[PDB]
Amino acid sequence: SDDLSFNFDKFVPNQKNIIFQGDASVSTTGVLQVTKVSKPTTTSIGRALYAAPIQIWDSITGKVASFATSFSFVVKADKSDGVDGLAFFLAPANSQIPSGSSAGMFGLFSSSDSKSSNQIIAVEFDTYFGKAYNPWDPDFKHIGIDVNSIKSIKTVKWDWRNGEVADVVITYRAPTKSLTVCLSYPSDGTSNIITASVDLKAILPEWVSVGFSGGVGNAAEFETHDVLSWYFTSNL
Amino acid sequence: SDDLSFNFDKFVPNQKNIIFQGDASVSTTGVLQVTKVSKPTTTSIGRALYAAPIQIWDSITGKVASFATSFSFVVKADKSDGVDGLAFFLAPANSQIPSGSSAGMFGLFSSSDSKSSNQIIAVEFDTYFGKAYNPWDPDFKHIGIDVNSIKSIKTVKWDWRNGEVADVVITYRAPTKSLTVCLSYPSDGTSNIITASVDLKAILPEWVSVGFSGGVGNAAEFETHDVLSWYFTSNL
Amino acid sequence: SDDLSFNFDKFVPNQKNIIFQGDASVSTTGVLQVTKVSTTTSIGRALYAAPIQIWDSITGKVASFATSFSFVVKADKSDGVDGLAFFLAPANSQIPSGSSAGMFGLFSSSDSKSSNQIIAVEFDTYFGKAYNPWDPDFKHIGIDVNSIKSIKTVKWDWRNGEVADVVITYRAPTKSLTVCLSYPSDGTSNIITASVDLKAILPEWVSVGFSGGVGNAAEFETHDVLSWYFTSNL
Amino acid sequence: SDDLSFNFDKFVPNQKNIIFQGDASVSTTGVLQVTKVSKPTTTSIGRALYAAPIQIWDSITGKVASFATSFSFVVKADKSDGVDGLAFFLAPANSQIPSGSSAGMFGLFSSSDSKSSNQIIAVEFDTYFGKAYNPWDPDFKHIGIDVNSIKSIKTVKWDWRNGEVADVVITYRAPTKSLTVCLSYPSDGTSNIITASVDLKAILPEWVSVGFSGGVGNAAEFETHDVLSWYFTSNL
Ligand SMILES: C[C@@H]1O[C@@H](O[C@H]2[C@H](O[C@H]3[C@H](O)[C@@H](O)[C@H](O)O[C@@H]3CO)O[C@H](CO)[C@H](O)[C@@H]2O)[C@@H](O)[C@H](O)[C@@H]1O
Ligand SMILES: C[C@@H]1O[C@@H](O[C@@H]2[C@@H](O)[C@@H](O)[C@@H](CO)O[C@H]2O)[C@@H](O)[C@H](O)[C@@H]1O
Ligand SMILES: C[C@@H]1O[C@@H](O[C@@H]2[C@@H](O)[C@@H](O)[C@@H](CO)O[C@H]2O)[C@@H](O)[C@H](O)[C@@H]1O
Ligand SMILES: C[C@@H]1O[C@@H](O[C@@H]2[C@@H](O)[C@@H](O)[C@@H](CO)O[C@H]2O)[C@@H](O)[C@H](O)[C@@H]1O
Ligand SMILES: *[C@@H]1O[C@H](CO)[C@@H](O)[C@H](O)[C@H]1NC(C)=O
Ligand SMILES: *[C@@H]1O[C@H](CO)[C@@H](O)[C@H](O)[C@H]1NC(C)=O
Ligand SMILES: *[C@@H]1O[C@H](CO)[C@@H](O)[C@H](O)[C@H]1NC(C)=O
Ligand SMILES: *[C@@H]1O[C@H](CO)[C@@H](O)[C@H](O)[C@H]1NC(C)=O
Ligand SMILES: [Ca+2]
Ligand SMILES: [Ca+2]
Ligand SMILES: [Ca+2]
Ligand SMILES: [Ca+2]
Ligand SMILES: [Mn+2]
Ligand SMILES: [Mn+2]
Ligand SMILES: [Mn+2]
Ligand SMILES: [Mn+2]
Repeated sequence: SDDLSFNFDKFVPNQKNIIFQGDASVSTTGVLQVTKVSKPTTTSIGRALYAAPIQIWDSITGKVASFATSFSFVVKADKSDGVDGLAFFLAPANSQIPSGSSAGMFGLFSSSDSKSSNQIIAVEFDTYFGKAYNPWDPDFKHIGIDVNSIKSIKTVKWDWRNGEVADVVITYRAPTKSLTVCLSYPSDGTSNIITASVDLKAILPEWVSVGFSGGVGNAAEFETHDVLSWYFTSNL
Repeated sequence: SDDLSFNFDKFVPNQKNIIFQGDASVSTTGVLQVTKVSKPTTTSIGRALYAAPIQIWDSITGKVASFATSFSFVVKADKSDGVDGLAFFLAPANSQIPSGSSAGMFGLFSSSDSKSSNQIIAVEFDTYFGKAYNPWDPDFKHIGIDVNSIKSIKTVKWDWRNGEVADVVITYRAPTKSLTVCLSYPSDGTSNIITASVDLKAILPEWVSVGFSGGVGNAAEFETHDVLSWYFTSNL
Repeated sequence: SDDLSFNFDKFVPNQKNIIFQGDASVSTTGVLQVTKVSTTTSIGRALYAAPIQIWDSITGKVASFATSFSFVVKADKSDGVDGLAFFLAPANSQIPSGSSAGMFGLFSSSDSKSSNQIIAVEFDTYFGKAYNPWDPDFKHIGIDVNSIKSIKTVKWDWRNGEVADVVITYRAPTKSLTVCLSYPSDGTSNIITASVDLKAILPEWVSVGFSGGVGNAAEFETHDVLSWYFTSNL
Repeated sequence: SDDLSFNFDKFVPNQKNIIFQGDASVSTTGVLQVTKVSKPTTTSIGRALYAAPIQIWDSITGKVASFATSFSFVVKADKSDGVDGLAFFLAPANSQIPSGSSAGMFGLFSSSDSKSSNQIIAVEFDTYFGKAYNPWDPDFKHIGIDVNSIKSIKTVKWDWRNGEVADVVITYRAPTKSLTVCLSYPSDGTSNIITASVDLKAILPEWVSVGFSGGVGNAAEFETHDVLSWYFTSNL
């Protein structure tokens, strides 16, 4: 069959096949809280990666992997608004959180540049877009395809629903270098979609680590970044 | 594993696990032409079903199946416009083309009513919306969720691209009765999405047949309705 | 992914994706009784409703497949007839005219006709010389290729009324067909492997399923399959 | 789908999703040599584990995982005989090679006892059975089910073929606690099978690591322990 395919219908406290970085952890209710949710709400950054690296492309053959992923998340804000967002990403194998990372950078970037050495490809669900602190962002909550920079190469208005569960399907078809993000809220039928061209071979190393990351930059505008389930499959 | 899952990366002439109805057939290039394509263009209606029925729900247990499907199609018009459209549908097991079916009805309906006995659920990619002959349609090319009637319960502007390949992902999550249609053109990054609530148990019989259908109502405004690949999986 | 893969954890009465031939049917308990249980002589076959492309003439590719199923053969006395079989036959094949129960509804005769185009794995319970002269001197598992006279057999340590788990794999690149049988009840296991070139025996499109028979109503036994997993890939 | 399922049709030098212990490594031909092969030949012990732990049972629900694995290996001896053997095993998550491990213990055991704390379940393909050094073994090359001890709870004559490729299928059906080992040589049709009852819940921790191990106890009776491919899937 395919090179790899795993599925988590629920998460268990201290799941040993998930690497936790930052404030990420799984509650006793079986939900992955990439961002810390506590009594006195605090600033936070967290990342959760699947324990084993994945071969996204082969230097011997030239083959590039096609992958698909599905997951359901909830972002619940106390007030009508929150910060900072959630992201699904592919990074160099067993990558660590960059030194001096902002919550608005989702623990994925050291700065706001477009360094080729970053080697990150992420799909952000950006809830904060204030010009004062996030000048790169557009003027609304968005879904964005990030390639080596927090300044998305393509964005789309994200009709975020507070506290509602969202179903996301992300597919990457290697032969056409097409990355599609399918988001929908079964609650009221709201749907957002976005597609972009990305050549994984040109951006990522042979072996990568996949996972989620997120952050809360200001404790006063707190919101959760909980992923409920996660399906993933790749194939060379 | 799952109750069923099949994949066709290409089609072969006279594929024996696909039932051909009407003018449907697969060319020597390995593409399923649900709608007949010929030098002297003609009116046409065709349907192609997977040879084996699928249990979409169980009366014993009450369980409803969740399914997902993926396929890539091309609709190439000679002029700047064409008719009539393509559709992915679920119909009663080993269903036959209704007597007196219009091309604008995609060979799925005998009339324009909303008869409960129809027992059809389809996702249409409607290219013709003229009021004279298709009064039920909206004022633009659309993607529509059809439930027992050609008058879609929900539609969305379909930014059709002539001759370009479109990638479609359709998921139905039984627990939330959520049907999502994800369409994208890797060519220029155009994407369309739509979601609706549908209770399969209330509309379809226990055993159904899945497939594609399409039609060309007027030979003068000819266009192709070719599906290139097809992945499908369901599970109770 | 793979060209095809289906799984039945239980069967439903009148399952519409299974073609029933002969006396085959599924009881209300959700078990596929390929052989009629009531008492009487019987022959039955059950095929998955859709044909499977076992090899491609364009590319030359041959499919590799694997199947898993659990069955029970319960005899009233200490012995029964006739057996059960998993087979691959020409697409939407029908039961041959004048078929014996000892032929499992797969063969018109006892020859080795190239035109038969059948490949089956038999779980033969009857081996009497009077009627089944081709069989060995014991209950066996046999790989059948175009003939009821197996090309290779193995003593089958059958357990009356006990559930058996079978795993059959065919690895196209080595033309290796392996049959893995085991009884979780007491740990009894039987295994057999043979070389078979599907391309040389079967047509491009085939139908897979089970068949079985009861040749003598006095030595009755059931031929019930409980579950069935199957996957193939070109 | 299932909790996990991966497949390696070939191995790449320094595969990052395989943890190498001891002398294990993958040659440039793409084969996993769990046991070191070099000229001159030397004593050796090696283990290769899939990089991510697997949840074999759940303490919350009580569920036990069913799994299946398939792999092809070759054991090529210089003379007519070799030592010591190969083994597929399940051990505590991210387990390390026990201190003072013999090659005849396959790098899985510190001693020859039956300590409950070992928490190992392995399927050995034992090529050496000499009484002088391996008194626990039977009087022939065998396949054995090991549970917390190198003294197999059940064995079977293994009709080993020098240099020939063997196909192995191992299935564990949780509901019946049935572990079956299916071995066959496509070369001449030789087949060996063995089944035993094992309760994973009673022997292994919730999270385990799966892989292969093997050893060469005496360089003078050298043989290879190469695995060519590996498929694995588990499900709770
Ligand atoms: C002590 C014993 O060691 C292994 O047994 C292997 C045996 O190793 C001997 C070796 O033959 C001898 O020259 C040396 O002096 O002592 C070693 C062990 O002390 O060699 C044979 C081949 O001739 C096999 O490889 C034996 O497996 C180990 O496997 C035993 O478990 C035990 O610890
Ligand atoms: C200096 C910046 O700090 C953070 O910016 C925060 C925003 O993301 C948001 O949380 C607002 C809410 O009012 O507070 C800001 O402090 C980082 O996210 C950003 O990247 C800069 O480092
Ligand atoms: C009476 C109607 O006939 C057909 O309508 C056609 C359209 O679908 C389209 O092909 C246009 C192109 O100019 O021609 C129409 O005749 C049916 O499709 C429709 O359902 C009505 O029966
Ligand atoms: C007349 C014969 O009937 C079947 O043979 C039976 C055997 O299979 C076995 O059941 C014995 C047990 O005594 O009874 C036989 O009747 C056919 O298989 C055979 O070909 C004959 O037609
Ligand atoms: C960003 O992270 C990398 C971590 O390796 C580091 O090299 C770089 O110095 C960091 N940025 C800053 C501003 O230090
Ligand atoms: C519409 O189609 C169904 C096909 O089964 C048929 O019963 C009905 O008679 C058809 N309508 C007309 C007007 O015949
Ligand atoms: C055997 O079966 C085939 C069925 O097509 C038939 O052609 C043949 O005549 C049958 N044998 C006899 C003796 O009739
Ligand atoms: C066996 O291995 C473990 C490794 O952690 C160790 O605790 C134990 O001491 C070893 N046995 C001997 C005899 O040292
Ligand atoms: Ca932001
Ligand atoms: Ca229309
Ligand atoms: Ca017989
Ligand atoms: Ca030994
Ligand atoms: Mn952004
Ligand atoms: Mn319409
Ligand atoms: Mn026989
Ligand atoms: Mn041993």
